[PDB]
Amino acid sequence: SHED
Amino acid sequence: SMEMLTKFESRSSRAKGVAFHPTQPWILTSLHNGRIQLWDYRMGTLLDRFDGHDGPVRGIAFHPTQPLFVSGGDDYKVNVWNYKSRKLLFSLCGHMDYVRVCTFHHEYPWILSCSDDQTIRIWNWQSRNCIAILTGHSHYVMCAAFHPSEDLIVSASLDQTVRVWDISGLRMKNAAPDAIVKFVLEGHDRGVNWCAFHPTLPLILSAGDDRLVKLWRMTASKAWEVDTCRGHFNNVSCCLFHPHQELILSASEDKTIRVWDLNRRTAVQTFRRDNDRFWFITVHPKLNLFAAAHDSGVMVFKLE
Repeated sequence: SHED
Repeated sequence: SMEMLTKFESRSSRAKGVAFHPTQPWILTSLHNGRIQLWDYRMGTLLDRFDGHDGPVRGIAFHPTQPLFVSGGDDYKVNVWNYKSRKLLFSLCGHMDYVRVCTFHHEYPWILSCSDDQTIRIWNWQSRNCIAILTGHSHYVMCAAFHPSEDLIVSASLDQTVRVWDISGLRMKNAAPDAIVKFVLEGHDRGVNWCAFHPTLPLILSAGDDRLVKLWRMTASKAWEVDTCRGHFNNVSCCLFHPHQELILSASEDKTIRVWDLNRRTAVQTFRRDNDRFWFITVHPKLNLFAAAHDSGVMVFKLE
């Protein structure tokens, strides 16, 4: 998701 | 082997972006919690804090000569600040999803930003107007960068491609009688998180969720894959060329910064942290001085  | 000579460390919640000031001993650090910090790494002290976003701030950059910096947030805004007056001057609105990167051009009065909305935007920061929307990627644009001496942009996307864009027609959009994709670099089998130009050679680095760092070469008419750095065991978040040695640097969610030989693509050195994934690395425009953002803060270091 590459949310971090 | 090489050694890391640490010059400064901040302790914070997760850091996402770092920007070196070109002439003052400062870094900006943009945090997952929405705050931007300004640190003096010579004195080791916090100079300022800037709260102008809701949610993570992934993009951060200084103007090369004006007292300005730009930030880019998960709230979709590209904010322009004056660090002397300590004021948010204005927001540039237009992106429709997270902003991943924002930078200033070295000569034109432009800001570059890229976004999960699959676009790259170019803004005139003097007039405060969007002047171009670069479309073509089919997933998040995770990175975009201006070429240091030619009218090119390189971008990286979760659509598994690195794109090279010719912006010469954009600069001359109103010349007497737009941007266009010049190269589509295919090879990564997963999303691409980062891309970088070499400062003087016609080289590109990219890094991805395939755990690989790829080196590409170009001319005015062709571009092709040269080689692959293998060794990371999680997503590679960021990569860059050492400006002063024949070396490649990468940083990864596997909690390592890796140094590689530019000519052989073999491992030169690995630096690890026990508990912290790395999200970003940058190099000072002049000094043998690097910064890395990770889950617990930022490190500034020399490589010897």
